[PDB]
Amino acid sequence: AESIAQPTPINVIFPDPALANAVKTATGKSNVTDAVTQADLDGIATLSAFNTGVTTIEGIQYLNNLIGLELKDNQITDLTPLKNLTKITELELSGNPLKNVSAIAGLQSIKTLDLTSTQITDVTPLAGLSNLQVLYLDLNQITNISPLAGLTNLQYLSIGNNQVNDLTPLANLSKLTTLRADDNKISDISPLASLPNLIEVHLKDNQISDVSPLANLSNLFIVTLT
Repeated sequence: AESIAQPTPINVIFPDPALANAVKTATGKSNVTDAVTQADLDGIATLSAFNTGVTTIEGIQYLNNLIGLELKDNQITDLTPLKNLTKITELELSGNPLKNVSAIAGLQSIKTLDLTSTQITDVTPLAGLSNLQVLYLDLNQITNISPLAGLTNLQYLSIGNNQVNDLTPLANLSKLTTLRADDNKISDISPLASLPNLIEVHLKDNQISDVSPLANLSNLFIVTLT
């Protein structure tokens, strides 16, 4: 567990004013210049700073018991302060210019991960996130899904607006109920025949000729194509 040395002002620990403002609210303090103890930081379960101009998450390392982090539509480039967090289950980083997600590979506790529009090309760091249930990878430039093959707890996978051409890595994800994959380079959907719990399959703007692998899936509410 990580710990501040003494009582420190919130805007020293969290140099980003937007994130400072969110910790001020989460700790019940009056001003970002007010002091917090490590106990105040250890009582933050969830932190939300959606669309507030956050550019750095320095200070987050002290939030030992953080469970949910909602940081959609900010301008965060460095995820290093998250590295050693051990209880985060919900991480929402949609819209941030991440470029890669190497820094999250150790976050084994993550159940829900949103990496929509993060300018990523590669999901190799996700292979160790064995507890992942909900994954959004939409609006990136991802080609290879091989690193997801061991993510056997996945129920919801969204990979729309990428450059994916092979669904073979999805063959063992037997808990999947939703696959959203509009606007990719998919032509063979044979892998989906071994996914019996599929309810919703979105496959618009792909290059699919043969829908036989869907014929035996008995829980299917909708498949979409163009």
